Amino acid sequence: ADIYGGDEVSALVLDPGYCNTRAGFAGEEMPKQVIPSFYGHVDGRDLFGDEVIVPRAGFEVRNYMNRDSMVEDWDAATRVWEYLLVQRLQPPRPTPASKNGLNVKPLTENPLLMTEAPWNTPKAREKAIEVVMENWGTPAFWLSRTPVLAAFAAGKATALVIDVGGANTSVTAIHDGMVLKRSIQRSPAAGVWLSGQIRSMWKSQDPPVNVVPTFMVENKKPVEAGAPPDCRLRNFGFPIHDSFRAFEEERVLTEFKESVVEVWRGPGKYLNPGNEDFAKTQPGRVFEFPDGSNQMWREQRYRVAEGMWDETAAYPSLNPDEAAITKAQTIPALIKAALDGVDVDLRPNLLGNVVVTGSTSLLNGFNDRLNHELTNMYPGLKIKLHAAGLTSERRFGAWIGGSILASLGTFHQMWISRKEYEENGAGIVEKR
Amino acid sequence: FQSKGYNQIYDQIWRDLARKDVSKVFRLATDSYATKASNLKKTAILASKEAKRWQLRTNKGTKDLQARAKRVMRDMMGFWKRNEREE
Amino acid sequence: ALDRSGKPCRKWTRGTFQMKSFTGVVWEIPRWTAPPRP
Amino acid sequence: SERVLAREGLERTDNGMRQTSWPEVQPINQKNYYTDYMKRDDQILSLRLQNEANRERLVMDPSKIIVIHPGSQNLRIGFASDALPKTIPMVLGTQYSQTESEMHEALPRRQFEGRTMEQQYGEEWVKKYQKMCSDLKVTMRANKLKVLPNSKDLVVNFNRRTEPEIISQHNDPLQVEWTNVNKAPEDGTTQKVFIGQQALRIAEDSSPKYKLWWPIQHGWLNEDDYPTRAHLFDDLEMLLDRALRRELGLTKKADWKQYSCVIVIPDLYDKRYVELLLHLCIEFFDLSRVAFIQESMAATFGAGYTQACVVDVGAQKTSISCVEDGLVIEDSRVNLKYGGYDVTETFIKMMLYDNFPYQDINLRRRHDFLLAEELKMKYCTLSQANISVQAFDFHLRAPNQPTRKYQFKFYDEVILAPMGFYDPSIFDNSTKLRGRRKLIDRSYNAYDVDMPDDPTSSAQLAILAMVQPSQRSAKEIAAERDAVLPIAPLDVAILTSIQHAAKGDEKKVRELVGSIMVVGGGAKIPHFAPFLEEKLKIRRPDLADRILVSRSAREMDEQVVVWKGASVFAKLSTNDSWVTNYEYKMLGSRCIYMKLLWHY
Amino acid sequence: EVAALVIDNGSGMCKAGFAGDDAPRAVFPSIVGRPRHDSYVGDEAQSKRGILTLRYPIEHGVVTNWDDMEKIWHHTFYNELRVAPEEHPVLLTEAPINPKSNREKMTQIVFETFNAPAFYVSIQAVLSLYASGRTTGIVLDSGDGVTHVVPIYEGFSLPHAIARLDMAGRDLTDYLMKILAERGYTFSTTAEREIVRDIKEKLCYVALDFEQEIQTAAQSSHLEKSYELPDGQVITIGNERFRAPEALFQPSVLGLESGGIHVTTFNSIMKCDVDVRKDLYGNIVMSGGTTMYPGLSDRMQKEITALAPSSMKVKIIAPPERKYSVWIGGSILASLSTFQQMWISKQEYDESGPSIVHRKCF
Ligand SMILES: Nc1ncnc2c1ncn2[C@@H]1O[C@H](COP(=O)(O)OP(=O)(O)OP(O)(O)=S)[C@@H](O)[C@H]1O
Ligand SMILES: Nc1ncnc2c1ncn2[C@@H]1O[C@H](COP(=O)(O)OP(=O)(O)OP(O)(O)=S)[C@@H](O)[C@H]1O
Ligand SMILES: Nc1ncnc2c1ncn2[C@@H]1O[C@H](COP(=O)(O)OP(=O)(O)OP(O)(O)=S)[C@@H](O)[C@H]1O
Ligand SMILES: [Mg+2]
Ligand SMILES: [Mg+2]
Ligand SMILES: [Mg+2]
Repeated sequence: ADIYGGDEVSALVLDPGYCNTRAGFAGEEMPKQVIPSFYGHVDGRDLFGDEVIVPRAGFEVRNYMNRDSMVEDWDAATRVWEYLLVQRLQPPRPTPASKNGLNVKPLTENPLLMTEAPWNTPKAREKAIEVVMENWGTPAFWLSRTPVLAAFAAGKATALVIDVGGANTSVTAIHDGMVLKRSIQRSPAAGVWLSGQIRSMWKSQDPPVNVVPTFMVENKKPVEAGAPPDCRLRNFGFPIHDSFRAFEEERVLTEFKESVVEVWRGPGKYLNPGNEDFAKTQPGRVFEFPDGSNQMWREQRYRVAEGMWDETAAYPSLNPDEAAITKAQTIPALIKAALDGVDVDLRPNLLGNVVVTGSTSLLNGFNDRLNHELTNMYPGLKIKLHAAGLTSERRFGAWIGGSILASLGTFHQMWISRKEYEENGAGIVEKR
Repeated sequence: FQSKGYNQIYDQIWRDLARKDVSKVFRLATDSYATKASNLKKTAILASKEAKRWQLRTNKGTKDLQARAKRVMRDMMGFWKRNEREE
Repeated sequence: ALDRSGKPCRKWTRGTFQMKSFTGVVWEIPRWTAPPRP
Repeated sequence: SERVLAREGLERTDNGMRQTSWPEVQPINQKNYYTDYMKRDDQILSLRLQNEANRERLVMDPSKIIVIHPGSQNLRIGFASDALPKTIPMVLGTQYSQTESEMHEALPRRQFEGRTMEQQYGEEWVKKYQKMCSDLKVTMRANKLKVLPNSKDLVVNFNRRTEPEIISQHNDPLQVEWTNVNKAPEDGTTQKVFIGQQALRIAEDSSPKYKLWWPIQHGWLNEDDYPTRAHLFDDLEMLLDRALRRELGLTKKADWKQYSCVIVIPDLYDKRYVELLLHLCIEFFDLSRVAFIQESMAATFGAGYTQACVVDVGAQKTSISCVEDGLVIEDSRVNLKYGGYDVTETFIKMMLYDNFPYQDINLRRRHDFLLAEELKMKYCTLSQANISVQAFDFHLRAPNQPTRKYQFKFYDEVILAPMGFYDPSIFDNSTKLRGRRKLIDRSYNAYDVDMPDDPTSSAQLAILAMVQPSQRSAKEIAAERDAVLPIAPLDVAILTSIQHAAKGDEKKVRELVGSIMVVGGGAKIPHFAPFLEEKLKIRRPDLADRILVSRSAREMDEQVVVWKGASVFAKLSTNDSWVTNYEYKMLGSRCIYMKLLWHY
Repeated sequence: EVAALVIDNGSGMCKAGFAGDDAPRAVFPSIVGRPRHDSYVGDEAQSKRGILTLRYPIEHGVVTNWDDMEKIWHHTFYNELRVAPEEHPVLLTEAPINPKSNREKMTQIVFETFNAPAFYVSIQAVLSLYASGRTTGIVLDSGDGVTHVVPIYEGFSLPHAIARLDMAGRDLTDYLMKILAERGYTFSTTAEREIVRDIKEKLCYVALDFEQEIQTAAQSSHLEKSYELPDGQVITIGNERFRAPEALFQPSVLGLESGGIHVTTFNSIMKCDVDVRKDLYGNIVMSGGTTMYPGLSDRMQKEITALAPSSMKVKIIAPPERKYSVWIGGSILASLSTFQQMWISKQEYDESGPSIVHRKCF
């Protein structure tokens, strides 16, 4: 032939999650578009992007994902994915000449690779291809599991994937690029739960600590540790919605997690007889709220993280409905329960290839604790840990795996075609 | 679809894809990213030096500026030698 | 070096490329194409 | 197996693709590199446009060049073709809730209803006035002049035992004209604002109420009196707009694009003030070109001197600089925050202490300010032989109140207020530094936003070290110096400025000391140049054979030598220092660096 | 050897000139005209507007008609710069996060329509950073059509952290016309838009405390500056002088639901890696024409200091040349000897086609 260029297939890679949704082209080291899964609603209008959430009279904040990490609202999901894949990632249309002030289907070129949670039920998978083929004129589709992509993001065929997200923590064994369905184990003890631990720990302090989000503060002056804040608040004609207020407080909690909170990495559990007493003698870490309020954090820094390793250590939920985590839902329990679901021959292979993923896994000391716990519970095996990702940036794991996968030449025989769908209607069940 | 033949092909494609292709393309991508980041960093070091260099004082610059200043001052002495002689 | 003495490049155009699934179904992806160079 | 899979139609395939589309970036070689950026003058917009202009010339009208010399009491303005500048007070009157007199404590400063005069004037000041009196007596006794022991007693007793005479409205020899603030303007503009002499002659109790704004004080932007940077910039713009309309008669603004401008700046300039002036001229006035010359350079160009030590004594600033080979000697620059205005306030305070009749005088009140300037111009003198108990009178004329005549006597207040230039602790220095960076920050490098870019000199640091002996960053060192007000005796300032100019070369000290030139209105006190030469000669007896101080040059007024020099700089053909309108629209303040005739 | 051309197209103004120069040779409006019932570009099209339909081919920084865009490049080479592209390498610029299809489409036009011997595409914000004399920072780039915030670490932008306030220079002209109509002047015509643009670029400024300038504007003879129309009649604008640019910091006043430029800058820093953020606050760089309002940097230093922690050392960099920082960064790049081994050669285009631009231009 000799008629063709370097052009082969430009695939779109889509990765929806309870906190974040990420979109981009395959063959690229990071997603172009990353937006909250929380979206604004005002006056029938839906508003997407961290930049469009701003105090207004009608403003209410919603999510199109449930805490099962699955789509709850396919209407809203279609509007969010239209925004990312069509408005942000394709060419625009021009404005009319009458409106410029001087004079007085959309995805037909790009097949779509979509990421699902490993416990995603078949009715949901059927609705994903139904929604994708009907709305967008996509040529071809693929639907893959978060753990497989995280293992390919670490450059691994066979791996044990620990995936500590927002809504869920998961453990799963991948072998020869496929999920061992008996190995899947899941837990609420993840990032959203860690925010509830922090909120609880703040309301338990001797003088209570009150979070007030940045949007409510006009101007602030620096003050000494433990002093009341020199600060002046905004006021609004309208009452602020509880959902908006909550979404804006979660930015402050995420800044507390990335900078104060530390996993106890030391010898044995944090509640062993010497450990908490020693923790109080260490230097702390300082933190400022948007109000200017300022304090040094010593041992509470450790105690908020410990609950996902030891169910005894956890603070009570401030929500009286959200039941306490059980021994079976801790990370060491999920690991033991996951490898007990696998052939004894594979265990040394899997534990030599531990792959860690999910933004909650970025806490100070997390890998050090995980390594120690694996080493003590499987003695006499070589344990080694791998980051998902090409770079020191580890917030995207599954998305980079999709990017590598959809760029392999051998993969292009896998896509479900438009024609292949039109002949069958539920091709997914048998093609994955 | 529901047969040992189909299952064998699907599994054999994924085994080769996972073991051979994913391992090669991850090494190529990680090296490629390190080259891209290195290329860009060193370029930005050159371009940022150029943007500032017009400010650096030099032997040539100072002598040319002493020469500009001395010509203007000799033209002011000329000006008076005409007007103070013609008035 | 740079150019010979101007002289045009070969034209590229959005064509279509037939490609095949492992289950034998054939589908078309848009792709850049050029006429064969002598 | 295989043929049963093929019979079912199942077959694994390359699709003719490469192993991967993932991009393989080659490493750039960065060794042995060179650059082509701004290597040739044709690549620099400023210099290209100058070369184009020089060609267009070879292959300008003085009446089209405005010459501006702003100041803290007086603005001097004219066309370069003019023999002399138009001079007006650099002040602006606008409508406001309050007058300048209502907002602040009276001047000179007195602790009213204090226990005693020693508190009312302040004990340190009273001790210093008594020291200066005793030193003057010893000095003029050594010179064998007359000193009657009761000289101060005659003055104090007469002033204490004397009262004013009210004069009938028509029997007054000079009926005052106050500015009619109600009158519609006729200068192609509508806002009822007044500039210069018209603003000073607004009655304190006009029907709409006016405040006077002085946008420059102590020789820098008067940030203290303004609430915002926007208000200060809007007023220096408004003052110069009205000066072009009202002093130069340039009534049609659309025609201003055909004029160029020469601006005189201080030798220790603030880069923010230079960049404000260039922005006024090119963005608000739309002039064709602007050029800058430093006060000391312009002074020598007025004279026709190749090499000189220039002392410029003004209302609110005194500056010393040496100049040589077309450049101000960058290390020699000294800049002291006193002038002839201090002499007015010190004279009024010394006389008030000596029971001067009009105890209610307040130099924040416009008629009292004009009276104090007039008194100071008549009587203050550094010729010691003129001194005896002297008797005189003045007319207090005040709005909507009948003219009062005061007889008064004085003895030595007339010499001791000037002699403050050799002990400047007698001047009220207490508030001069208030507001110094309140609205407008220090100049920092365009790129390296931590490093201060305002000029410095060895001599001005040597002066600050006399006031206050002075790892810290460049901002900490700068902020530490900004806290010290530069005050030194004028004889010490001159000899330190010259010592830094010569860098220890005795032969350049001898040349510069024989070349001292005095200018500015504060120097216009009688016998000032002879007095300064005597003071230098007793401080350096080794140089007494060669110290030579001169007032003005080529028979000009001390107040216009600098403007005459600026107007010659406009005219002479070798001056390529012009920043054109278009350069500035492209590159802003950056073109100053390209075009000025010193390292900006 | 000959210099590359550097071309910086924009929703408002095209800039063009030779690599190694410190400023463009040519600047003209990105306007094309066709007969209502031959074609014209820039101020010739503005002049003849009575018989033309006038269009902007670039919208919010993205090319939206390639027919009109090709006329603008044709004008730039043959009428503005007076050079044949066949002799010179060409550096073009592109808006942050613009579509991959458009990078291919411009790559085709330089090789197939102009026969450029060699070519490159570069991200505007990164050029502006090189001009500002640093390798790491965050660029607020605000022009006629769009305002972007772009984090950059050691010469590499961070596209997931790029935020885009969809409001800039034109929106403030339309707002200034609306509030001058509320003061009783008449403004609703294209000639009148060019008048009001000239008012905005002279009389407008950014208040350091907006509620206190509203409080004090009630009486000030200093505030009420005035302006003479081409007709010779005179208009006088007061609180409108600082109300117009306040729409950058409070887009609510302009009737759109978004964070202002100070909040969007804070948000972009807070999408980056924690170890990077100190270096972003210490290097906030301002670029583009809409950043030229007096007092803007001083308000940015105050506004970002209110959001940021008390431990952070916020610095705003706004150099004098900042309306042309994108062009200047282009000129510097395209004048490095290293550029010869960074461009797409027309041999690579012959073998690889339009998609070569993704392999070679980052
Ligand atoms: N650097 C950080 N350190 C610790 N926690 C972080 C950090 N950055 C973000 N988080 C938390 O990470 C959680 C989100 O993690 P993600 O990996 O984005 O979750 P996600 O992928 O949307 O969640 P799922 O589980 O896939 S539905 C939130 O609860 C954040 O508060
Ligand atoms: N005949 C005179 N006798 C005594 N003092 C005089 C005389 N004429 C003017 N002055 C004083 O000169 C001072 C004004 O000097 P100028 O040089 O005009 O000041 P200025 O330039 O506004 O001050 P700078 O240089 O900007 S600080 C005033 O304080 C006057 O009182
Ligand atoms: N001095 C100034 N003060 C205020 N606004 C100005 C000034 N100069 C130009 N502008 C405005 O800046 C805008 C043009 O800015 P540019 O950055 O050149 O536009 P551009 O490059 O076309 O814009 P984009 O962002 O690239 S679409 C117009 O709205 C002008 O009115
Ligand atoms: Mg996740
Ligand atoms: Mg003066
Ligand atoms: Mg632009």
